[PDB]
Amino acid sequence: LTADVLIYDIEDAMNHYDVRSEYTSQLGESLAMAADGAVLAEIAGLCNVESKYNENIEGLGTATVIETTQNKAALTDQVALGKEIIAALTKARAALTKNYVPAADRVFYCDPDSYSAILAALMPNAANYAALIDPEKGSIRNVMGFEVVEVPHLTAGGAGTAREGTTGQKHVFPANKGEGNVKVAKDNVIGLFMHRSAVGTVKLRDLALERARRANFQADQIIAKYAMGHGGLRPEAAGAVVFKV
Amino acid sequence: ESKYNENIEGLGTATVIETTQNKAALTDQVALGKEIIAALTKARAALTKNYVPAADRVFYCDPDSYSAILAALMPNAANYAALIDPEKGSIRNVMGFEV
Amino acid sequence: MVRSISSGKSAQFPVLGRTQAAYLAPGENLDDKRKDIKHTEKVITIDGL
Amino acid sequence: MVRSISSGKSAQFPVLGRTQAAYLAPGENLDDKRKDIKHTEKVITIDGL
Amino acid sequence: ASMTGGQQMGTNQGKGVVAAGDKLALFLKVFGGEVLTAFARTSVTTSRH
Amino acid sequence: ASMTGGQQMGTNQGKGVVAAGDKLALFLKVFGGEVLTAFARTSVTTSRH
Repeated sequence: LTADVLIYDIEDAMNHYDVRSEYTSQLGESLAMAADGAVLAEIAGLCNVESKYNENIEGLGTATVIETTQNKAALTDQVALGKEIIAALTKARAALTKNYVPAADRVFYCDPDSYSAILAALMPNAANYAALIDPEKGSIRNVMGFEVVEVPHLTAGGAGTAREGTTGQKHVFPANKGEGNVKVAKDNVIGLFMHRSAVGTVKLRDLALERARRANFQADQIIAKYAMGHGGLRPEAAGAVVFKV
Repeated sequence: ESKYNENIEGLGTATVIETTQNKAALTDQVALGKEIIAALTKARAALTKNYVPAADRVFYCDPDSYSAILAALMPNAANYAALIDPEKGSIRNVMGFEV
Repeated sequence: MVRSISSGKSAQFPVLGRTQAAYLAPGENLDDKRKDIKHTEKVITIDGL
Repeated sequence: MVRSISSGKSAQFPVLGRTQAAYLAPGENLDDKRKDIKHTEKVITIDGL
Repeated sequence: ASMTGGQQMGTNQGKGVVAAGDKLALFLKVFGGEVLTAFARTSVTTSRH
Repeated sequence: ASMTGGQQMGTNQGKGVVAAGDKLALFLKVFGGEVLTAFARTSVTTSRH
């Protein structure tokens, strides 16, 4: 998997500056980013959406939890939501420790607006005495032993088929929730929690680019590429948080 | 402009609307304060989702809005007393921002 | 932030952005699809005395 | 703010207007439009024993 | 009012252009000496895996 | 649009595979790293009563 670009020598002949560098930068960025999106999509769907198939015989179930109230549009109050996100996270601690995953090394992921729902959930106003947070730069501090990494790019991550983000990408996040059957979806989703491994990536051929001069079009091209796998393992610790209905 | 949001990409240059109605039913001046603190948070979100570096930010407002935040915070509403020096009029940084 | 110019009328700036990663199913044509990340200017004119 | 003086019946102080600038058309004259700072004065009156 | 003698360095003039206005017209644009690159997007999940 | 042919070391073929719909691949899968043990539990009680 890869992308590339090509520079015509005439169009590059008359113009200012340089480029040819920040292009390569854009390559590396696009690639690592795509990898991340693919991973999140994978832990989200694969360790969840599977039907009747759970890890081993033991009953370690993943099993992300439902939410209070309903109607992903019901609130939009920016508060009265974040509290439910707190309650949610506590339920995550609950459903996680049934599977014995130890050490408080756990990590959590959340999309930006909901991160700000946690922000607005505490605040000087409403709520009560300061505990976790501090103003200025919200890092939060921590919570129950997860931590929020503030990921703006959610869903997506497929990066399959054509350069355009549609038409049969590989690792997919389903369009809508109900269907015949499926659980986590695009429209209703909040955050994805894990410990680590919990997931895996193997890589071969590493990461490299090459610059190949081209003839008939009197141009050249720069192509950066790599190959690595993505797969789930031990669903025993994994899951998400999601709105009702 | 309605359209012409430069190129086509993750830059939405969002603006933030509010609740109640305009000025008319709004201001006892301590409702607007809380509401607009929340608005500031939401704005921080709408800015973050487009990336850009953390901190290194500046927030401009009118003196009325400023003093309105000041009057929202300290007594009678908020708890635990953060983000401000009560005995002075200069607010510290609130979210990642410089007011 | 500001920065000075000399001489001519107005200042121009280039802007380029992002990309979208893709897959290659061997064998295939690497040159059959490109999105051409394009570009655009940003023009700012010194007004007058 | 308190300032001690001597001699006569009363004291005065002026003030000023803190003006505001404007553009200039090319190759045209500024003698057409300007406004001074408009500095006017105000006075206090001493009373007696 | 105005001054005469004109001469208004940058302007179209020439034989037949007329158009009566736009005294900027021909001048160089020296850009900024600086390009705005696509905003830096750095990603998480590097570690923790 | 494509290239029909190649070395294609996958898709083992063979004389007696009919029709053996195209798949990837013939080459061997390899174990890696260390195995996953189930997580051990904790003493909990009996260290108290």
